Amino acid sequence: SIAWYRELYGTEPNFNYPNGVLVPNHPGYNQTPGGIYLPNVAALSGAAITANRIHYVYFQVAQTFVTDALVFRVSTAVTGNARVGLYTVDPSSGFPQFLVTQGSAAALTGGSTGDRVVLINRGIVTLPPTWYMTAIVSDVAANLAGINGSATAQYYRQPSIPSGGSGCYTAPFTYGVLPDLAPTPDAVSTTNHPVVGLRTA
Amino acid sequence: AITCTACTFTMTDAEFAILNEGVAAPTIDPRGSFAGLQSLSGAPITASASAGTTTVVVAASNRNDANIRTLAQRLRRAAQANRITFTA
Amino acid sequence: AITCTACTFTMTDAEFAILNEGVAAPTIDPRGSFAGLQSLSGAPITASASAGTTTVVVAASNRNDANIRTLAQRLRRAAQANRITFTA
Repeated sequence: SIAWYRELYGTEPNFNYPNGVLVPNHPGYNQTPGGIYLPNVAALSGAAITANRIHYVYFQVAQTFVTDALVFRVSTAVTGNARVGLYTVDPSSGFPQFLVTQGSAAALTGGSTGDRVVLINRGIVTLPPTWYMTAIVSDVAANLAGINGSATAQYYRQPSIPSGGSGCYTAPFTYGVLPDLAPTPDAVSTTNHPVVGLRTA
Repeated sequence: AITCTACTFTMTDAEFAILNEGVAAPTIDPRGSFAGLQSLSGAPITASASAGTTTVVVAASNRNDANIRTLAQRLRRAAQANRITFTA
Repeated sequence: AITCTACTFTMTDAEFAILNEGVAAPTIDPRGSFAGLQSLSGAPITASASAGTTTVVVAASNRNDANIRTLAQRLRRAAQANRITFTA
């Protein structure tokens, strides 16, 4: 019985022919400043990433999201520097194409265990609902939160079915400022799935 | 004997979907922009996709003057109508 | 982003000589069938010959629709005039 809908809302519900066509993929984003929204990850534990390689992780912004920083977790202190950024995604291939934004300065991967917050060079960015890809690069084998798992293996093209799950995309890129055109990923990490969260503005 | 060994065009999957009436790469829509060519042996046009890029070629035994000319003309008209840059 | 990545034609040395006013492959004759095309970044037509086979291609940045169409039309007309089979 749909009688409760009119009592709660005052209007009749709108059933469209494909059931679920209007349903967003996310319940909603709380735009209270200081909060962090994470991507779809299987396990938020520490693993050491390969240096001088860009790690690409999918992030589904299912509704308009106003962000002001990129937050990533360091599990164990490794002396080094890291750069983070956000890229668009080509729907035809799932590859990152254009750099939405990146941190104004490199973040330290050592000193303490916790969260590193990097202010984006555009200040405040309003992302319309689409798939984006967070890219993280480091000059050292930084130990970051997020490992491989079976819950995210559906988003990445696998060369073979893995037993312990798959991680993120990896591309060869000397550490530095992230380029406007994302280098094409050439391998799927079998153990690393770094998480870069968006801080609400 | 004069032989055409290659008549190949490269597109993005989005542009191909626009001109193939939304259908994927390996299928040629009869009401699309790649249908209506002179078939000599089989399907005159074959398309494939890789890494978001669509390759459209004329089949091995269908590469006569008419098919090449008509494919070029259709690509011209399609790019001009849809404001798609023809980089070549 | 529509681009032509390969527009190649294969002939014999004798047939190229017939269509190039009796000149060998390295040089396109200005009075031949491969001269008079639209030049966008240099010589639109380049010919090479390793064996008796000769390969005639459109240049890298000259592969627009018009060059392909006109090359196909000229090859057809020269093949019909000279009774050279266009086996493609």
